[PDB]
Amino acid sequence: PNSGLDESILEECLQYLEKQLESSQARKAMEEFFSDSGELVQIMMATANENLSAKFCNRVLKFFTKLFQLTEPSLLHLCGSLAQLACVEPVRLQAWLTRMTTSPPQLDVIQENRQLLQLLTTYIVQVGEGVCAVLLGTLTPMATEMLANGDGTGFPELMVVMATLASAGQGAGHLQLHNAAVDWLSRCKKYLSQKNVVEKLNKHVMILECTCHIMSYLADVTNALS
Repeated sequence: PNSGLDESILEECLQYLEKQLESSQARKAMEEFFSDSGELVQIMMATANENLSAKFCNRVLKFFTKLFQLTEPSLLHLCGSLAQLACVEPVRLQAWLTRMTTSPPQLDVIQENRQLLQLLTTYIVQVGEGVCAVLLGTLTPMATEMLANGDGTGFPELMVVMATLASAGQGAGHLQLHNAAVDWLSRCKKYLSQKNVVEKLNKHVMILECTCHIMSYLADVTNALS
């Protein structure tokens, strides 16, 4: 934001480039340029800057949603171009994930951005399974840390992305994430077995809901196994 740039300028350029994505003749050269030197992952990386409002991230996520909706030869190449997400450094990916996963104190904009990110994760899952595996591995420790130290804000909506990511391919992701639940639910038990929590019942509710979600994921894995 210190480069003399107003958010409206970026909003305008994303609208223009989405509009030219709509047309076939323009999206042709769009794909040629992004396969030659461009990178759509840079636009997603730009949203990791905490100095910018959530509206820019909202527009960026809507841009991914729109291009993937238009996808469903240039579109297939664009879908395959996103496979470079694994090549990103762990720090940048972790920062980008924490930017959206963190519960805001723009709460509606944050919820819309989370829904758009879920839709984008669903659409991504020609990308391949390596990106999904890397994302699951990068998100599991963070979710565990958030459920342990924090009050579990956003945990009920966090499992939706993780289960869909584990659903990629033949289901290898459930081989790991479910194991995490094997601890996570127990941790929620450590949150609900206290006398104070029991007396209050007669963040504890959030812990119980997270435990219920983890158990539902485990049951979903078991049903597939049986």
